Amino acid sequence: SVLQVLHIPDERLRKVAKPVEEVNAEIQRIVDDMFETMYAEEGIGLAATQVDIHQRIIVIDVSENRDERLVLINPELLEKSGETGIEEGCLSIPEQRALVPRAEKVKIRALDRDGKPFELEADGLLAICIQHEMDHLVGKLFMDYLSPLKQQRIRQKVEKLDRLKA
Ligand SMILES: OCN(O)CCCc1ccccc1
Ligand code: NI
Repeated sequence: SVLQVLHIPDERLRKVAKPVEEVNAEIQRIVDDMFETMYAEEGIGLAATQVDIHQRIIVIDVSENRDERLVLINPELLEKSGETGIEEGCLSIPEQRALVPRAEKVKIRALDRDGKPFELEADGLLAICIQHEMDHLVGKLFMDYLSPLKQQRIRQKVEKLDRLKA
C-alpha cells in the first residue's frame, strides 16, 4: 500500500519515534509500504515519522537503478567524522532543496528487515541520507538548519503547492 506523506507545517513531524520492540510481520508490512511509498514519490529515503508511524524505522535506496533496498530499524550512530553538504530534498518539504551541514562519514548499527543486527560504514550520499533520515526520527527537518527567512520562504512554497494540489 502507498501511504500519505506528511508535509510541513504538520506538528506530527516533530514527534520523537520510539524504538521498534520486535521486527515481526506487522513491522515488515510497514517497511514494505514505506518502500512502495518512497518509490512512488521518487525519493531515496523515508522515515516512519513521515507517514505518521512513530517508530524507529527507515527505508533507503540510493542506487541508480532503484533496486537496492536498505532497511534501518532502531539505527544507532556509533561513529562519525568530517563534514559535508549537498542540496537535500525531502518528501515532507515537497520540491524544495537546500544544503545543510552533515558529517561526511558515519558508522551505524541497526536491525534489517528480518530483525538481524548489522553494522554499516557509509560515506558520500548514503551517509548524508542516513543522517537526514535519522533526524526525522527525532523530529528534525533539514529546513531547521536554515535561517528564519529561508525557512519562511520554504514554508510558503510548500503551502502554495499543497494549495494547488487541493
Ligand atoms: O525523508 C526523506 N525523503 O522524504 C526523500 C529524500 C531524502 C534526501 C534527498 C536528498 C539528499 C538527502 C536525503
Ligand atoms: Ni526527509
